Amino acid sequence: TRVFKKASPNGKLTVYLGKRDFVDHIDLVDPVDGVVLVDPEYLKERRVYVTLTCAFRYGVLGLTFRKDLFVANVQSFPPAPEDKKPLTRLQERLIKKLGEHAYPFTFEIPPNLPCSVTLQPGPEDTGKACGVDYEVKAFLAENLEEKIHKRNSVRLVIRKVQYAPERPGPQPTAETTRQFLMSDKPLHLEASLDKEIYYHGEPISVNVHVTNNTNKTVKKIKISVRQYADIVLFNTAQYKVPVAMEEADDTVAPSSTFSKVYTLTPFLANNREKRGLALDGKLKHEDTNLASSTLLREEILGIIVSYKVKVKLVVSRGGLLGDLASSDVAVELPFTLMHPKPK
Amino acid sequence: SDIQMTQSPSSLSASVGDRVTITCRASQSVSSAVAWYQQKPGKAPKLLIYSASSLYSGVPSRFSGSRSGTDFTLTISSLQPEDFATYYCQQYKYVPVTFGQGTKVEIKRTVAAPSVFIFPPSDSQLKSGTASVVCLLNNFYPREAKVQWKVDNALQSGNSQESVTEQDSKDSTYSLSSTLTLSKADYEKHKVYACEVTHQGLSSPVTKSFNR
Amino acid sequence: VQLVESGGGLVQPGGSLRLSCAASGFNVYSSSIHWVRQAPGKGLEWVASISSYYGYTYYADSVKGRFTISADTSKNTAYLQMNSLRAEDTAVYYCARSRQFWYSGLDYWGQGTLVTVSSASTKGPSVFPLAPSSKSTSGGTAALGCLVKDYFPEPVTVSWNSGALTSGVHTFPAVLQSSGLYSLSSVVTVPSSSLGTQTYICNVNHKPSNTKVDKKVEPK
Amino acid sequence: VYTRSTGE
Repeated sequence: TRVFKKASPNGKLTVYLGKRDFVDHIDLVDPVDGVVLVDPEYLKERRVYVTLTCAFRYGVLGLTFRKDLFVANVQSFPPAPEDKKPLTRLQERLIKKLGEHAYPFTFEIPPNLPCSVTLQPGPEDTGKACGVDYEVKAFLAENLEEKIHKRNSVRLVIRKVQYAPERPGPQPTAETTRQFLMSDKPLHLEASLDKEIYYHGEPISVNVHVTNNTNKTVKKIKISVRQYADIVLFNTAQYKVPVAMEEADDTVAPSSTFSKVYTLTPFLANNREKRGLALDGKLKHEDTNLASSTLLREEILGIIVSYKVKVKLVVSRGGLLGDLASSDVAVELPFTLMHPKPK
Repeated sequence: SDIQMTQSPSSLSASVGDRVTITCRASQSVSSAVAWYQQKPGKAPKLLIYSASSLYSGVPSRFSGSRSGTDFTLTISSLQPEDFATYYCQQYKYVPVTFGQGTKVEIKRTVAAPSVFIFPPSDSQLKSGTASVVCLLNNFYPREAKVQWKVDNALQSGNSQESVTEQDSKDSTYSLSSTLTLSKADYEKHKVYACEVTHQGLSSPVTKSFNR
Repeated sequence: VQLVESGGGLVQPGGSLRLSCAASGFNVYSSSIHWVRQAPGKGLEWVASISSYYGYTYYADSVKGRFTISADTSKNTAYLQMNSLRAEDTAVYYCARSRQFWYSGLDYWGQGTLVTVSSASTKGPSVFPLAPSSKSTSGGTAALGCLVKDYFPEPVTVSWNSGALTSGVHTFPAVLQSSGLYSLSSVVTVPSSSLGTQTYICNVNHKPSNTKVDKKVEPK
Repeated sequence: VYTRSTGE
């Protein structure tokens, strides 16, 4: 087995980790365990710290800022007498190879923390990846008040990720009935998806059934896969952006039924102009898929992403009320979009 | 200016049930992004191991993988009748992806000597205006051989194309076809055509010469 | 799940040929359609790749500026458009499958259609029998043979007695020659006592030029 | 900037 390592600009400090991606199982998260190699030759400040930081990065010309959401600090050197932690198997392997000079560090990620999400940049952006990202920074100083010198430190980007649940949810199904006043005639819309859990790049099948017992006519049927992003930092923000769509000219005449299966597949190639779109966290600048739906058990910081399919019937009423009163009929179907658990 | 792979084995040969190992040294570190493949002759390849050591589904338990820096390995616990094909080493960290040269894993058989037979040109070929002699070997192991024609009691080279068939799945033997391609006029003149074979099973070269 | 290749054939150097592979059980966006180039006994050489989910095309440096890789996402097909073909580009091109998220190697391949590039033109095989002489018979067993020579295209399938005779047969791989025409020899071993009383033939076939052969071997 | 791997 191999492990990751990164050194400070002048080499005096070297971090070691076992993996970059840490899985959030909701009930627990994979711990961030590692070691920091320090030589006595370059050990003058005589205090080495390690910090885990969950930060929201945001932007005029490529300038960015990091607001901390969760920060945790561990004093690797010296080992204070009032804190003795047992080493992980990964850590004890690392000391066995490196020696005493390697000082361990172990962070526990609490639940209800945001996952690593990167907001899509435009072609005219040169700054670092904006969004929510985790980061492990090891440095040495005389005390925590001292200003850390960029060369006496090292930072490594890590990600907090989730994977598809083992048990699939119930089949997403939804109904709605629009009843008009001119006559006692209902316009019924029923829609359903093939399954509850979908993987990225996989097709979504929307079964649509319309029972039009009214005098009006359905001119167009609009299907769309829409990404819901809830961003809770200061106050509140949120938006819906359609990662897939189809505008069928299928018509439902009065006093007639209609039934058709629409198949949509959300992918990034046709969404590269939608700046701010939620994507799965980027290590540095790697191309990543549409952000996976984050699952929360029972107002949580960071970017919370979900997905819904909207089926809208465009109706032309006319008659008594003319075109003043809208007669459109829509329904929505929530679903999960994330990657399978790597075996 | 591209990463190249160096499969160290060139023509591995082992008996059934043996533990065989194949190693490929990456020119520069490609990390654990290494895959191994199995390709039967006349068939498309199959995937065995991915990420260096992660066995793929639909692959036997015997297969397994490891890493030693630039040296990546492929180990089979017990060799099986199905597992007798040319294997490959790949890297997919940096584009373009590259493969190894190929290792001719084959069955181990007792050293049987070839049965050389020479065949004279047909009446149909010689009227067409061309001349060609076929020297044929059969049921021999190992596959290595060094046949060279001798015409008019003089060695002739540079005009002898050779072809070899795949190892038979039942008796585990090879065959070889040598062809002395020449014009019609050359055949009639200095007509002392012959083929001389040299093989491990044969203590002495056995020449099969034809006159008329 | 299956992959089907078509569009392979002989094309003069500097010409154009197009290839496509069907996809079954794989979603275009959930996978990436690689291509490979293995000439006979030369090894695998990746030529091109297409990522439908990220809309990226990748080409081999030699291939760059010549082949174009595309994909009709509805019909689930990938079309490698080869332009300005060199004679060196003669190979069996396979179409592979990869996990879009994330790369897992080439876990499935199609059989792969045969691509040929040469100035020589398609020619029918000239079959001349190799009569079993006294030299041929040794150890109580004799050997028939048919020689297929002067055909250029690579595909030739030969079966004795139209496939009824599959014992002792040895079909040698074809080899390209100074002329450029491919030459292949096929021989069988049949007991001598049966030799003479019974007659055996070689069913040579060459689809490019449409030439069935029923030549029969008689001892010399 | 580059991050490298090593044995364990």
